[PDB]
Amino acid sequence: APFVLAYTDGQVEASYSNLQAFHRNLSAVGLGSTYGLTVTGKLRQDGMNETTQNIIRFAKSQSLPLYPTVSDYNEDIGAFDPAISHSILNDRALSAGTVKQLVKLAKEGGFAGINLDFEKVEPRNRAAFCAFVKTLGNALHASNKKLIISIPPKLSDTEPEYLQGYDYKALGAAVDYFQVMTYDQVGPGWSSGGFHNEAWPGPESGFDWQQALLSYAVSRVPASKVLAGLPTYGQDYSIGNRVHWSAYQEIIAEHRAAIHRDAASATPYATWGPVKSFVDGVEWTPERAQPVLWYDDAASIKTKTALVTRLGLGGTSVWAMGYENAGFWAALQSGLK
Ligand SMILES: [Cl-]
Ligand code: NI
Ligand code: NI
Ligand code: NI
Repeated sequence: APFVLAYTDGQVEASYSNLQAFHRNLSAVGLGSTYGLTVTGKLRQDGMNETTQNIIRFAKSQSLPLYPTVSDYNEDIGAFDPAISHSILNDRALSAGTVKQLVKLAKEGGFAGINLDFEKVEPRNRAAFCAFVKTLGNALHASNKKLIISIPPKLSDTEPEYLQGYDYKALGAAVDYFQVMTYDQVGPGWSSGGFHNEAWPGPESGFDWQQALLSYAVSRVPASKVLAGLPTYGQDYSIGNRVHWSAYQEIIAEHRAAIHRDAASATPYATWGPVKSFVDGVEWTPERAQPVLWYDDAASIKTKTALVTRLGLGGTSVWAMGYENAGFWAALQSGLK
């Protein structure tokens, strides 16, 4: 049976109300936008609020496994920060203290384990990250807890260079699940991995891109540990901002948009005027705004989720519960069947 992991965005109230409705779809909940580690090696839960407290209580009531998702997101600046991993990984005391805090959290909180979400590990810290994750996985396992790691997806053992701080083989060996963050392929200002002719606007999570990234993942990590990733958000290029799955058809209806679809990415988009394209590294600006929403629908979610079966993956993962509706989960299940 596929392992289906939903990350709740604790900063949106709908994460809790959605869980109440959609919990049966899930194998586990990753508690998102809540927990982080600091440059000083402190575990924080400064994102904690009543929404997430309610999610925790509800999941426990349903015997649904919970994983705090502990990130290198710096709340002072609202961004993922390489300074956090650079500090913790290279200091013996900070590394050890981080591990103990994480085990304490999992034990005292009655959680199934920890989802490590360090997104800004640099290539200079590759060996140090392997050492840390090995220690963390061992410590959690010794306390009868599990470890999931979230991974910014790379193309190969060598590409891109900036992601070579992540040793897929070693990290895969240390964890229970290897969650591949197959989203944010293209957005206002960027286009990743050499796909989509390095143009934006484009897909949040293209099929061709996912297939390449997941094919690489299973070549280094046992496929049964690998989780695909799906976004429940898209990009409105007229305003340069993310929009939620629940709002896609509202945006389309407001603009009387014309629905279209891209073959290579198997991703729908809706336009309400002529669209010009830019390239990776050319920033979105109001002057460069385009009348197009790149989104997903039942057909695209079904097609993308078929990769779980095709590649023999252990399951899939969703960022985030709180942005979606019943139709998203119906489409996901239709692709797992
Ligand atoms: Cl290694
Ligand atoms: Ni609009
Ligand atoms: Ni066309
Ligand atoms: Ni919303």
